[PDB]
Amino acid sequence: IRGWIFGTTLDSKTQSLLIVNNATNVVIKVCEFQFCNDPFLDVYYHKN
Amino acid sequence: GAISSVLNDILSRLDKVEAEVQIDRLITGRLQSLQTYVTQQLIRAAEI
Amino acid sequence: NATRFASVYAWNRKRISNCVADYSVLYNFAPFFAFKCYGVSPTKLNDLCFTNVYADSFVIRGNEVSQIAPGQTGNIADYNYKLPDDFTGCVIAWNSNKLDSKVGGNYNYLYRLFRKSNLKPFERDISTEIYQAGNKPCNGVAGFNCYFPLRSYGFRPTYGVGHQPYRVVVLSFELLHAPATVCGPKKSTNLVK
Amino acid sequence: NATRFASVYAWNRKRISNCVADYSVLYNFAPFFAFKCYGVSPTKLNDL
Amino acid sequence: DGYFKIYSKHTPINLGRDLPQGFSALEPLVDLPIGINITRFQTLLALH
Ligand SMILES: *[C@@H]1O[C@H](CO)[C@@H](O[C@@H]2O[C@H](CO)[C@@H](O[C@H]3O[C@H](CO)[C@@H](O)[C@H](O)[C@@H]3O)[C@H](O)[C@H]2NC(C)=O)[C@H](O)[C@H]1NC(C)=O
Ligand SMILES: *[C@@H]1O[C@H](CO)[C@@H](O[C@@H]2O[C@H](CO)[C@@H](O)[C@H](O)[C@H]2NC(C)=O)[C@H](O)[C@H]1NC(C)=O
Ligand SMILES: *[C@@H]1O[C@H](CO)[C@@H](O)[C@H](O)[C@H]1NC(C)=O
Ligand SMILES: *[C@@H]1O[C@H](CO)[C@@H](O)[C@H](O)[C@H]1NC(C)=O
Repeated sequence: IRGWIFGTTLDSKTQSLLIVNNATNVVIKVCEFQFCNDPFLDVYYHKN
Repeated sequence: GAISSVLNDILSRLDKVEAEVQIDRLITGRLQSLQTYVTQQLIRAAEI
Repeated sequence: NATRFASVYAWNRKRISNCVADYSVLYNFAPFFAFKCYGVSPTKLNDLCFTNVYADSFVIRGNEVSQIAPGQTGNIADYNYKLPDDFTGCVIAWNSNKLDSKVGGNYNYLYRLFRKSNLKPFERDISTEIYQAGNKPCNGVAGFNCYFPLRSYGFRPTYGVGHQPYRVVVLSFELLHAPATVCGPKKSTNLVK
Repeated sequence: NATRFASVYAWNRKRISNCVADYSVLYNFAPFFAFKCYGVSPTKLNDL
Repeated sequence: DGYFKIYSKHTPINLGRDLPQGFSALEPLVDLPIGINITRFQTLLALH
């Protein structure tokens, strides 16, 4: 589990909240977002 | 009905124009508390 | 001393922290129009420390400067910017047409009188949608007697006597209830026990 | 909204009755400096 | 009133039972002055 999203409309019609935790720190941000219907983190080994 | 019960708070953030009235309420409520306490104590003393 | 302010529909809140808040520089910077405080006395601001000072910043018309007082009602207090009745802090305001007004008008300070209901305290709404002020569902960019954020005001310099733009900072903060960060310019002593 | 006003020595008086007293469509027509009320609050006038 | 507030705790718990009958209390973490309407939310999963 890595965090949360919170809001009123969740579809860029208004402002909404994103919280995310990764291997060393959080980010918290509040933007007029267009979220996806199913949010998740694709966190993979990048060869480059 | 004052901004705080702690008399030092009123004297830390209000001046004589405002601190005076804030203290008056606390005087009016605390004096009544003493009046009630003694009233009960005089009624109990009559029973003892 | 910012170049421009935020418009009061989208009022800009900046956090003051980890610093010394001497207010003497604020009025030695600019001879204000107002310096009005709630839950504190102006004389005591030097003797105290504030847990979290917060500067709301916006521009407001001279006829509406007093509408920033707690619990009052009227368009800006009903839809754009509201402080709660238990407001702690101070409101500073000053005239700004000398820096902030244009001979034709400064049509950049959009402000809204069109909302579904009175706004909540310390809330900011940027939803510039065609509000249904008409008796029918106004849809598309416009509709019957329906409008989004009013198209600002005629901020023209020699025109608006007591009615031109004023610059406003609402310092909102609480103190003596939690660890206080920003403090006054008083300097500490050695500690005795 | 009227042409002239009966001067204060001879002040005018109109009884308004059998009607719905919306304030909202008329207080906005004439911007004013003084809106004081003495046993009622301006926010409640609409619901009395 | 605009602020979004968070609290948290970590309890060491045995193989006997989850969400257990004991007692613990959450300390606060951080306060976000977001000034936006919350009404819904969703947690965030990671998929490597
Ligand atoms: C967890 O996510 C964090 C945010 O996505 C990320 O922090 C980001 O790290 C990069 C690189 O360390 C920063 O980029 C800046 O890094 C230093 C800062 O001094 C500069 O030298 C760089 O040129 C660049 O400016 C990002 O600023 C930083 N983002 C934030 C919001 O702090 C973490 O790295 C992520 N943690 C892990 C373990 O992946
Ligand atoms: C905060 O968001 C909620 C949710 O969107 C709003 O509640 C809505 O209010 C409208 C108007 O009364 C109703 O038609 C909706 O059905 C409500 N939605 C829900 C899910 O309850 C609420 O009005 C918003 N508050 C502010 C201050 O904007
Ligand atoms: C305000 O900014 C101007 C430049 O725009 C600068 O010349 C002036 O010294 C500043 N005043 C203060 C008190 O910082
Ligand atoms: C009254 O209404 C008339 C017609 O709209 C207008 O010309 C006049 O200026 C108004 N008077 C006042 C005092 O608003």
